[PDB]
This record gives sequence, C-alpha cells and structure tokens, in this order.
Amino acid sequence: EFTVSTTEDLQRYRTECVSSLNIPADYVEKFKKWEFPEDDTTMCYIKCVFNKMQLFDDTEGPLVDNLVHQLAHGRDAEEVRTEVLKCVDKNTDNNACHWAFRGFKCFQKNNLSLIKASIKK
Repeated sequence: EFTVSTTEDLQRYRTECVSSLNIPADYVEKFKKWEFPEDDTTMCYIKCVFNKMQLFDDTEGPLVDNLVHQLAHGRDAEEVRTEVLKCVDKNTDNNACHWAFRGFKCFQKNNLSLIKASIKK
C-alpha cells in the first residue's frame, strides 16, 4: 500500500508533525515556505514528514522503491533509482533524524523534489 503524497498530504503531515514535535512558531512558518534550516529541530521535522509519506523508516532508513515512485514524476524509474541510491547511506551516528535529513539534502542537491507540477493532456 504505497501511494504518492500530494500537496494536501504534505500539509496534513506537516500539521501532525508540528504538533507531535512541539515545533516553535518561527520554524512552522519557515516549513510552510519549504525553508529548512540545518539544525536538530528541522531534522526531526523532516524525518517525521518522510515517515508519514512512507519514504523513511527509522530502522531501515530511506525506502528506495517508495522514494523512486514519489520522486520520479514521470522520469525514467531506472535513472531516478540510480540517483536515489547515491543518496542512500547508513545510520552512522545512530540518529534517525540526522539520517533522514542527510537523504533530504542529497535529494535536493540532485534536484529530486517530493512535489512537482504535473501537466495532463
């Protein structure tokens, strides 16, 4: 049961993660603008959202198949997969928040986005 997350899913997951992690209001407003400071509050927020999107498991780490489904946005699955796998590492400091964010950073660096406009004809 993997389905891709939309904008609406992300807004929901954001609300859930904000409240469950008691995110201060300064951060909330940044996260609504998709602005992510590299600090521990943000790293657990990102883990939390990825968990809910089924992109990240705290034990297994980044979930490649689901990430490929989410991040392809119509692109060649095989090519998106090889890029994703370059972003996948091990839980070196045993901190799943740090682990999720590291993946996030690599994705953004490689221009893989969770959400992308879709044109349909």
